[PDB]
Amino acid sequence: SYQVLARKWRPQTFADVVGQEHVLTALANGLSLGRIHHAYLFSGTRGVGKTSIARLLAKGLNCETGITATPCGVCDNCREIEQGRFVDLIEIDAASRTKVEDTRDLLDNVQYAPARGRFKVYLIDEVHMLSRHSFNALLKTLEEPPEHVKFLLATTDPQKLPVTILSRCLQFHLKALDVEQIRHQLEHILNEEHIAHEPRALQLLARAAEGSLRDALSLTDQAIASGDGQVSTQAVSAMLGTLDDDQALSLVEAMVEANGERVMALINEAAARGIEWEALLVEMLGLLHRIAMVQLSPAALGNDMAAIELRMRELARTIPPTDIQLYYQTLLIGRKELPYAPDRRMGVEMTLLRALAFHPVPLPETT
Amino acid sequence: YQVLARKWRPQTFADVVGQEHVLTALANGLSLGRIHHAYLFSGTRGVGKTSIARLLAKGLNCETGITATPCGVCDNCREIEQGRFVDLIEIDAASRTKVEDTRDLLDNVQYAPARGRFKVYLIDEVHMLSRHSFNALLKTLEEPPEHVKFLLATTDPQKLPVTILSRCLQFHLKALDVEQIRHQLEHILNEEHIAHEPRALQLLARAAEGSLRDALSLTDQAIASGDGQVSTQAVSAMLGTLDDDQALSLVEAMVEANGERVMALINEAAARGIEWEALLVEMLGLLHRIAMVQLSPAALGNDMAAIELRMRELARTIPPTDIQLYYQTLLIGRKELPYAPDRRMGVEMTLLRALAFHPRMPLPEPE
Amino acid sequence: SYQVLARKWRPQTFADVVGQEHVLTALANGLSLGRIHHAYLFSGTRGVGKTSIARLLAKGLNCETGITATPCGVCDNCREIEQGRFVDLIEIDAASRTKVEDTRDLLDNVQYAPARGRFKVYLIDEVHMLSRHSFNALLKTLEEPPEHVKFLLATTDPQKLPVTILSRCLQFHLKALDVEQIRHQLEHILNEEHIAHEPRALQLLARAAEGSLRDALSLTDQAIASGDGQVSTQAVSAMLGTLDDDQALSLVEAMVEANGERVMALINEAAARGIEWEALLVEMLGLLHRIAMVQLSPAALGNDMAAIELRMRELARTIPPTDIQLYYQTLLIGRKELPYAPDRRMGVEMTLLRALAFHPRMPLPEP
Amino acid sequence: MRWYPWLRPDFEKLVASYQAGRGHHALLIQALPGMGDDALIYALSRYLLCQQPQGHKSCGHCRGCQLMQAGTHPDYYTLAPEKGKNTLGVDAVREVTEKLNEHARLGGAKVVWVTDAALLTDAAANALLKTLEEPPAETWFFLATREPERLLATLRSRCRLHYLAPPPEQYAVTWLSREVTMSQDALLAALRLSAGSPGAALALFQGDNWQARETLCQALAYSVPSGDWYSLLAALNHEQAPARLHWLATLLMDALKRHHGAAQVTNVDVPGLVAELANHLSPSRLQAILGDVCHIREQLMSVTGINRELLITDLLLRIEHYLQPGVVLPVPHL
Amino acid sequence: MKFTVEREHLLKPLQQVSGPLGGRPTLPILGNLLLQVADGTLSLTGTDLEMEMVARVALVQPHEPGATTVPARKFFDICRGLPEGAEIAVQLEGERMLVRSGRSRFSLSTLPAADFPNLDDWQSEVEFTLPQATMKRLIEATQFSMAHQDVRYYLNGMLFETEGEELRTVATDGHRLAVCSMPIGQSLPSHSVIVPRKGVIELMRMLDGGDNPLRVQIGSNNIRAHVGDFIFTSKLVDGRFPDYRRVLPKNPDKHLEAGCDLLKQAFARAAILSNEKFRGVRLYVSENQLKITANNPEQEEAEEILDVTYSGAEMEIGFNVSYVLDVLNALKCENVRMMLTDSVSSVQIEDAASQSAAYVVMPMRL
DNA sequence: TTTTTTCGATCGTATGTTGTAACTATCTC
DNA sequence: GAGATAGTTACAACATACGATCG
Ligand SMILES: Nc1ncnc2c1ncn2[C@@H]1O[C@H](COP(=O)(O)OP(=O)(O)O)[C@@H](O)[C@H]1O
Ligand SMILES: Nc1ncnc2c1ncn2[C@@H]1O[C@H](COP(=O)(O)OP(=O)(O)O)[C@@H](O)[C@H]1O
Ligand SMILES: Nc1ncnc2c1ncn2[C@@H]1O[C@H](COP(=O)(O)OP(=O)(O)O)[C@@H](O)[C@H]1O
Ligand code: ALF
Ligand code: ALF
Ligand code: ALF
Ligand SMILES: [Mg+2]
Ligand SMILES: [Mg+2]
Ligand SMILES: [Mg+2]
Ligand SMILES: [Zn+2]
Ligand SMILES: [Zn+2]
Ligand SMILES: [Zn+2]
Ligand SMILES: [Zn+2]
Repeated sequence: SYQVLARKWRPQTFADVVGQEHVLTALANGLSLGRIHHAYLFSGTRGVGKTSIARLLAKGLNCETGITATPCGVCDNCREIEQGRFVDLIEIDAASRTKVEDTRDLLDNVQYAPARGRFKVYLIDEVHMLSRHSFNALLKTLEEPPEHVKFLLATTDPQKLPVTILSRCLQFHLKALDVEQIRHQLEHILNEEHIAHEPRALQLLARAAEGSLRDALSLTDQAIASGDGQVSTQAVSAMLGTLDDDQALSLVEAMVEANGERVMALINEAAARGIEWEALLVEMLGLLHRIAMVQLSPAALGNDMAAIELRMRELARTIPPTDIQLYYQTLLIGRKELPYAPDRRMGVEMTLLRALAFHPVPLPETT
Repeated sequence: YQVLARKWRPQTFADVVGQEHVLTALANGLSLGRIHHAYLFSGTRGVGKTSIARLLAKGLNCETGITATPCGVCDNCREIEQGRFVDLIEIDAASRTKVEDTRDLLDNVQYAPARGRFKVYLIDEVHMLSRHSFNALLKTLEEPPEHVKFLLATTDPQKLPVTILSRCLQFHLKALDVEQIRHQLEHILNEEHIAHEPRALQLLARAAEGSLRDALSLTDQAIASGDGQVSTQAVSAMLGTLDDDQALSLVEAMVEANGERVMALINEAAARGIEWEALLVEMLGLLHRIAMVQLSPAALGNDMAAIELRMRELARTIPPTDIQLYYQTLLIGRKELPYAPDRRMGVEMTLLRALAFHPRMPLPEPE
Repeated sequence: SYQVLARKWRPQTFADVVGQEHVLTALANGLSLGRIHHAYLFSGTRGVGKTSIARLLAKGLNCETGITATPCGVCDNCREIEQGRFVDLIEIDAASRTKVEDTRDLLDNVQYAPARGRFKVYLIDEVHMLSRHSFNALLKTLEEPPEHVKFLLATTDPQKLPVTILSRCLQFHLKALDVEQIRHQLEHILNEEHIAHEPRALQLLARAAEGSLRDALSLTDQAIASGDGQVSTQAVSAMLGTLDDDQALSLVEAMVEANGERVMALINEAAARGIEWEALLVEMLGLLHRIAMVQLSPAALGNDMAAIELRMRELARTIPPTDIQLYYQTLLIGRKELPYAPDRRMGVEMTLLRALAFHPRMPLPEP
Repeated sequence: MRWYPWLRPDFEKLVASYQAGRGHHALLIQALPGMGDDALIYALSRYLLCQQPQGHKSCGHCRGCQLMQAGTHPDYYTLAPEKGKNTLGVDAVREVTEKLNEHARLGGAKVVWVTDAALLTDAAANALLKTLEEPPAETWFFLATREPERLLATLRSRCRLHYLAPPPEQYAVTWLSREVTMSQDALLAALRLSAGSPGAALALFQGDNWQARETLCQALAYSVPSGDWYSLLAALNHEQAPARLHWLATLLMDALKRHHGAAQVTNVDVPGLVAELANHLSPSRLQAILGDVCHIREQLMSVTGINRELLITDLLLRIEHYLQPGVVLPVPHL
Repeated sequence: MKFTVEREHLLKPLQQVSGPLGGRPTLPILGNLLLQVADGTLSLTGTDLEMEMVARVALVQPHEPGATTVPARKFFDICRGLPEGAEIAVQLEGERMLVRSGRSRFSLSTLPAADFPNLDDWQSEVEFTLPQATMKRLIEATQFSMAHQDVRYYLNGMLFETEGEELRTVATDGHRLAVCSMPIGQSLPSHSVIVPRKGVIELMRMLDGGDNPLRVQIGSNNIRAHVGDFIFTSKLVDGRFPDYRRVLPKNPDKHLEAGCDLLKQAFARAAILSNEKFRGVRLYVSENQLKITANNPEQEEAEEILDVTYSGAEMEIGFNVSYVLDVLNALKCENVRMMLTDSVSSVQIEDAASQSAAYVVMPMRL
């Protein structure tokens, strides 16, 4: 049946994984040299492919041809693991199996030989959610398990794990994917899927992904669903609520000159237009950073801001650097606590007021 | 390929790194014949608690007699090395912590040892035992049979009741020194015929804190990443830590208030694609080291020798107040980094803030 | 060989037990005058002589000569009770057997007359671990005991027992053994054992005992093992330093007197032993708060902190309150900013340096 | 649970996706309270569970529709906090996850509805991750929240987000006038207090909350000239303390805006009170009081089991203390 | 509406209907049971949203057709309390139902029947009938290997496969496998399905050895079993099941033929000193020689020597005695044939007389 | 003349109630 | 003198109440 792009495009081979070059190289070298460890812990941010890497490693370990860094993907073991019904691969959702009894039952079955595979692989997802007793019970077996069992751990909060467990595992840190890599993957996926797209939309989606590929795929699917089956720049801009125009410049100028009425009128008009406040704050922070950097050196200004260059230069001539730092810090603080305010508009207004002080029926089936 | 940790477990009192006091005490006790019936071992993870416990158990049951220098070749020594001796009852308290298990264990302690002169119970992870289990052992610990000895190992002795602590001789193991870890790694690599460099060993010892098992795991990971060899570049890539030279140069540029040089070096680092958080942490560490050097000349170790003299120059010229101001500014910048629009923007703004409030050469004010 | 120093020197006569004069005198007078209660309950700390006194009372309550406070020690009953294999003396370890069935059987056993003794004494040890139904059965049996049955109870947490059971028995509470008595007992034991010793070593051992003779004997045995068949000041001092775990108070004392090298040495020593830095910081905060409250009122320091009463009282007497307040404030700031420090140890060292040789500048309301 | 007209367009989009089969298995709807997201979710689930739907409307006479009307459909698992509690436990989530393994009893699709994603504890949110990532075939999830930034990043990244935009202010005011009979200024004030979300203002009018607001306004008017804010305690100690603290914060913000000079304010029906508040207090003091009120409201809503009386008493005492001259005012910090 | 029936006939169908219902209904409707008087019969149905049990009893006495719901616990108490031979009359008076239990009149609440979630339209993917003996034999021989509670939810059930003209039952838990097969004399399409363990247990308890045949229907998402005048409906795991063919060892060469009774006695005697926690034993196989060894934590050893027909090379293999004993008990044959390849491979067990059923045990590597 | 507590998730011990299987004793072939 | 059926006892599984630790 139909499956979302996030799960349908899961990598199936070591050649379909973007980035993480050091981890893949280390795994390939270990498999080739025969130096196989019994405890691997993949740590990093979310949406980077810890589970996919673990599954690929398990598939490579239990391939019919042999222990290879390039799984065939066609033998019975590989396809069985892909379908998720492989007997010797025990996938344990640690977030729902935190009790000690489950772990004790698991560790009492480690002495039996594998059914059909050459190794018995335990893939524990989100191991950071287990209780202390579970970790202590694991410790002994994980220190020196039998020769036919391998442990694979995937987590996003390595701080939770006690130092005792970390001291007896091979840790692999996954980096956050860059904007270019995310854009390349997105365009490749869209071309394979026969979906029209434009470079600007892909650039915006990659920038908004914040280094997570799953987030990028989710945003792309949302745009496709709301974009009438087309990834258009206008549709993505509307969905993301990009400022586009020079509203942030006007707001920051009004704040700097300390004109309460002007800034309040601008905020009221923006609220009437219904824009995203987080985007506005990010744009203002970027403008402040650019102004400060230009004040450092006149040539630091980029070429993309020529249309609004002159005005910005005046700010760099009229505002001391300390005031710029104060405004940036206040805007950053306002951004930090925006969710906790009773209303987003109230939070923005409070932040701006703080900054201003700085101066010398067709009802289908529902009741 | 058996992992290095399991392969290189000590098999004699001459193969243990450090821990001179406990080894001397045990040797004297075994030689003089004054043998207790309850030993407790405490210390941080991976410092050789279970190893020395097993060595002591082997020494007690050696066929030649009770000596501090077991032969290591008789049948009892071989069986204990292979972990299948009948008179060495090893218990994983973390896995079996219920009171009924303790009752069953204690119900059959009167029987004489099968083959050895002593029946040694070695309990691991004692702190996981329940309160009832702790209480059930008091009488047996106080007055056990003449042919029974109890060996206990734990990481946090403060969790045990005071009553148990008063019944057994306590030995506390200390974290291993950097030089000892480096020497052990060098010896192991020489025995394994693996290429290595002094810088790589120094970095691994520094990153291992004080647990030798962590050092062995890091060495194995480096060997896997280095494709059969240990190289300084491979270790640096694995740890993801930039060389101290770049951070020291950046700090020196910041101190002298050279905005253009700082910006150029930041651009070069961005071209290198290093991590920003690591850069900030390294700068904070350098400032802390300078402050400690100001506190006392001996606060600086040989690990910084490559730059020591130059670093010392910064100690005799920067007033302490400036050092504190820079340290606090960088700490605040690192605190607010996650909410910044971009990591690069955050670091650049932090550096600009540091330059703006420079005590001696602040940026010019407008007119 | 040599048995165990603690187990070998268990007192066997009322003249050998040291201290606890009131309990011994009361028991002797009661036995001499024939005033014998139906149930006794001994309470106190660990290793004070509860079981020893209970066994002595049992021995003196069934001697062949008669009910006396000075048992002969030569008749059959005394010898058998010393060997722990007397027919009438039914000693039960309540900790190992807490279920209702065992207590039910033991209490049903009372219906039979004694075999070869005027009384059939039950010596229940660790009574606080019995089950609720076990307590009910014991109360039912103890409401109307026979004339030939006596109950002796030893416990360390009497508050766990129900009020009904407490009301039916006479409670004797034991006190700490004090330094002088412990020192004298150690001197006597070592003189009997023909082992060389020095007065300062014995004084240090007695001080470290902390009102527990069993702990003193265990430490003496460990020191003898470390000292190669003798007790010496240097060996005992080194042993205590290895076992010393009061780095917080030492750090506070060193900081308050404006010493830098001592603070660095203490920090290194603390780092040698596995310790959580935040735990140390909060311990120092608590110590400073306690010192301040003691300065406010001498009664603030309770009986719990008896070990370090003298040093804390001296610090409160000598240090002006303003310095204590400043140290508390700076350490609170250090604790607040610890998680963002480059390293836990470096953060702690920086906070210690700030508290040692720095002074923060308060905001000082300007308007 | 009433069907507001302004929900008609968005629905027309979502159902269309489910008509093509290219519907996301985890939809997260963002909307303010009183917008009617629950009605939209109910309509979508009802359409999904209908055996033989026609167009965008359920038939209303098949077995699925009959069971839905009876509210005893074997499918359609619902997760909500206990009656006496206000949070969703891990046990219910794990039970639903276990039950989802088996086949659908009626042979149709399985629908899971979360009443409010923000109420889930950490354990429940972590447990639901794997189930949301790879749900069985013909399984649909629906989550509702008012601030997706509060949810875990891992949980958020697994769901397709749809946002409901409140209608224009004029349209909302006209709808409220058609519904309830009140002065135009009162309607505008209620609408602005509800962040411009019609339906919430109607709920505010229906209850006695308007009388409580009037009492609070009178108490504040009496208290401001005297400088004895403690008297406000009687008007704030109630189970609905967060709403009254929000009203007080809105009044303070309006006073500060008037002090700075502005044409648009939230409290339109009490110009005299806001003018008096602005006249009798300095802008810095107003900012400090607003910050303290917001912080106390956040603490009250976040911490569980906190005693409101002591917190409000301490707040009022601090507010009175600040007005004294020569006192260090608080400053926001990271 | 109105109907009078003897207590004897009514009792026992009511017990079966109330069987699946538990103490906690969690919903007002699920607590009650649906009673429907139609034509000349009364149908009592009870469901818990997972399994449905319906019983039909023919009524000859005059009755009024209707369909309503009655609380299960109250009706069970009323029917149980009455003495022997009592005649029970029931009549729906408006909102309430009046039961003339002997000489005592009781009132029960009635809820609308349209709100009862019971299946109405059934579509069968396959359907057939077979004697109860075959089903009982298959379930008894395959259930003991079924898993109880494991992470792999697809292993917590039993696999029924209609292949060609025969029916096959497969069970496993990751440590041992049991396969049975039997012909039924009817051509069926290849179709595999998974039944949850609770449904299997309920079906097994349903059978009683009666001569009446059992009818089995399997739909897209449900399985229905009709026996006599009782119908039991359950749902399916729907999680895919691994193929048993790959689990079986390929080209086994070492063969041991032995007496079932002798092996059972030897294993039982050796298990006395076997470790209680693991229950592990060691087998040494040599020319016409089988040596069984068992050890205990306190160095208590037991040894047994058996003479068999073996011609392969010497071997040493560990095993779990409990699984072997269970397989031998379930086999119920005079001669036992064991096929093995090496010391680390799975071992197959069957009876030399016939190959209808097979079992596989994975060795305990130490 | 009284007055008096945060909540969720997890682990451990002891007792009482119900159901199923195996062993022993008694009756009839 | 042996086999089959019924009754009693023992073991395993499930439910309730109470106490303790960490976030
Ligand atoms: N390196 C990568 N290359 C391609 N796709 C990726 C990568 N990392 C993640 N993804 C996508 O993200 C989805 C979920 O990844 P997941 O296994 O959840 O990673 P994690 O366990 O780190 O969250 C996958 O379906 C996959 O398409
Ligand atoms: N004193 C030591 N000398 C040599 N190796 C050591 C020492 N202490 C620890 N190790 C190494 O640490 C690893 C694990 O030690 P382990 O037995 O787990 O100690 P612990 O029981 O304290 O965790 C071993 O592989 C061993 O080589
Ligand atoms: N008053 C005492 N005099 C001499 N030795 C004592 C005394 N009290 C305790 N001991 C020592 O303590 C041990 C007995 O412990 P005990 O105090 O009976 O345990 P508890 O009091 O905790 O029940 C003996 O080895 C004995 O030498
Ligand atoms: F599945 Al992830 F971070 F590992 F969302
Ligand atoms: F085995 Al350890 F500290 F990890 F003793
Ligand atoms: F012997 Al004790 F408490 F240590 F009774
Ligand atoms: Mg994952
Ligand atoms: Mg160990
Ligand atoms: Mg004692
Ligand atoms: Zn393959
Ligand atoms: Zn030897
Ligand atoms: Zn005597
Ligand atoms: Zn319908």
